[PDB]
Amino acid sequence: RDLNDAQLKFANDVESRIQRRIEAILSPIVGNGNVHAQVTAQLDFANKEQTEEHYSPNGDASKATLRSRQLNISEQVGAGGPRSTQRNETSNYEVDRTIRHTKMNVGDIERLSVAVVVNYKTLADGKPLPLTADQMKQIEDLTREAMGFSDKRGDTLNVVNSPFS
Amino acid sequence: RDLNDAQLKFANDVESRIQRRIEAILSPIVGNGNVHAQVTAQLDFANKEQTEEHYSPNGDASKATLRSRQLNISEQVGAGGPRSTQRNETSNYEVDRTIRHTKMNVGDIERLSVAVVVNYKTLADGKPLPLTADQMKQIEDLTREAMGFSDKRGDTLNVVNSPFS
Amino acid sequence: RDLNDAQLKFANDVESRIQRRIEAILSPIVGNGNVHAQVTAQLDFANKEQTEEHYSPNGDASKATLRSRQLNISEQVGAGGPRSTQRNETSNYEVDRTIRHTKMNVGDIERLSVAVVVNYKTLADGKPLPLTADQMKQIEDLTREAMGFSDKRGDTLNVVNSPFS
Repeated sequence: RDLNDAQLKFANDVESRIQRRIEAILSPIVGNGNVHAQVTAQLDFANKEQTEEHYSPNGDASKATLRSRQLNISEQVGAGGPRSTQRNETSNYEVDRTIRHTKMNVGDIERLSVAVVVNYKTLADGKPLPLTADQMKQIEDLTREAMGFSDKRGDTLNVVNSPFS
Repeated sequence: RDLNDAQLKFANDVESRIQRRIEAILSPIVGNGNVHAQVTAQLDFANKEQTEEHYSPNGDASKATLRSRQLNISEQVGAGGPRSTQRNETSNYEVDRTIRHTKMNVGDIERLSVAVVVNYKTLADGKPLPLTADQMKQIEDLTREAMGFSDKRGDTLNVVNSPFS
Repeated sequence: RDLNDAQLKFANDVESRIQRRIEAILSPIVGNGNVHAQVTAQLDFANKEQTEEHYSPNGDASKATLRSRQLNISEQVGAGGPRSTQRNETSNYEVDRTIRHTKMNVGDIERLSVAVVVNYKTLADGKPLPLTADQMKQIEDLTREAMGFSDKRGDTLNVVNSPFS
């Protein structure tokens, strides 16, 4: 089981780099040792390939390309009446064509979850007090930008403020 | 039975890493030695392959691509009446096509279950008392983010608060 | 897992170069050590190929090229009346054609996120005060130009002003 052992080490490095990035950005604002963050990562390890072929529509006559055409009219009016109208048409077309071949990578990030806790000092000498809502929102925005939120990917973030021991 | 012996070791490492992650995040809030967590993991070890082929629909004329077409009208009005309308049409199309080949990985996580117990101190010198509902909710959210909840996957979490010995 | 280890190092260099560029441009305005910035990057590592083939339309007669043509009129007026008009036409065309083959690069930037924090001095000796809106807008514009905003790509920027410790 050598493959699984190496895979676990790779996932540890991804989380380690993100963890210290959040610590570094928030360290000056709150303090050197008043922030803690833990990051868990889910990685895709499957091998995938994809081939796509697309054709541009040519229903409209203005945007159509023709290689050959045949077109015959027959029309006989009779009096003394009959009207034997007749029409035949054959058309050949040259169409646009696009092909993309994609071989995806192994080790991408599928989803991330980060939890951050901050301390209660709030004062030089008085009793600890909760932080302001605006400051909490600023901290949330900064850690969100640091970690790389993507709503469509499915990221989750949770930050709580509580006293330390 | 060398394969099964190595498989058991791999499952132990996955649970070990998750266990200390929950301990580290919750250690400052409650204390150094006032938290205990145990993690059990179910791993998929089957070999799977999959091939998918998809075609884009072309029922609508506006989004259709044509290589050739034949179309003949015949229409004879007679008087003295008969109306022998006739129509023939033959069409050929060029269709989009996409192929993905996927070879899945061995050793993924199918489901996780974690149980966490926290202590009763609640006071410097008085008798132990239960923790607050808000603090319990914060602890639950933090451990959920640390462990990586996924509702569709089937994860289960249970946290209880009780005295220690 | 040697490929993933090297990939992580490459992403670190991209963020490192951008980080010091923002620091250098904003250093004289605010101060030597009154600015902090952290950059996270998402890189595409997939292998992709694409082939495109396009044909210019030739529906209009003025912009059409002909290699051969056949065209026969028959028209019989009878009196004592019948009018047996008849028309046949066959046309061949020479069409324009363009082919581009593209092999994309590996390691491009898909999206960037930067968070910047600035300090409160605002005075030589008095209490710290918030910076002006115009100065904040100037700082935002300068860091945006330094980092390389692209609206269609999906870039995100967040700058907040708060006291330091």
